[PDB]
Amino acid sequence: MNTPEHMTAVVQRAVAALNAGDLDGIVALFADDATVEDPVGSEPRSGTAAIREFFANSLKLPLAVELTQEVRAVANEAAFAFTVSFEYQGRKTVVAPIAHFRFNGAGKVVSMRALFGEKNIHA
Amino acid sequence: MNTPEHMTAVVQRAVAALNAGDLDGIVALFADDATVEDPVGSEPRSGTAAIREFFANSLKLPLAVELTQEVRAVANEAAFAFTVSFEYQGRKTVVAPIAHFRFNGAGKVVSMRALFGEKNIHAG
Repeated sequence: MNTPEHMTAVVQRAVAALNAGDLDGIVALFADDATVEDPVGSEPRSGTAAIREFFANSLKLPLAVELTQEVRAVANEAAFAFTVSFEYQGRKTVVAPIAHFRFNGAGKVVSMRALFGEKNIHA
Repeated sequence: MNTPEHMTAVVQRAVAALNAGDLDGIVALFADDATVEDPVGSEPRSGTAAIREFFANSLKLPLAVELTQEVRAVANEAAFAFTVSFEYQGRKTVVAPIAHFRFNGAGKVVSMRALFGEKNIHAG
């Protein structure tokens, strides 16, 4: 059992870490056997390694990340809505997914699922 | 794989049917071998009859259901922020989950996992 407070605390640390470009910080919320599937329909990315590299390439550009609503948490899972904003060769993109976490006994995240399609990327 | 236009429409039908009390409305969107976890934590309800049972239980009082944001649709999946509101014995309640659908190739919803906690409910 995880406390909704704790699960919710992790989300922010994650959000803050994507904002801070803090790769060590984001990855250390993830179980050794954890997996990132982001966006959905990608083969899931299994293990600390692939997870680290996946967030490393997420950060090549500076990111602006914010929760657009209150985090939902019940049982061992977190869901939240958010925006990722960045600029590349003078063009701005705001991606707006819903992510989903599942936590294990030890407090860490064991799965991540970020759902978003073309209607969810904007300028 | 399914279309995000069809998936995004189906979330609008669902939500529309929960506002009009349309019980046949909401059920028809689901596969026969589908499951409803609402809230995440409880025992799944399985199959058209269990699914029906559940949604008639939800419509015991008039509901005000609305999408609070753009729907996310991809793969054969869709996620949607919403709020459910009702009044009982003077006591207004707002419930603000994040829902999730998974689909089959037939266009029908197989999984539904509504995910909300106590912090996502206000009553006064």
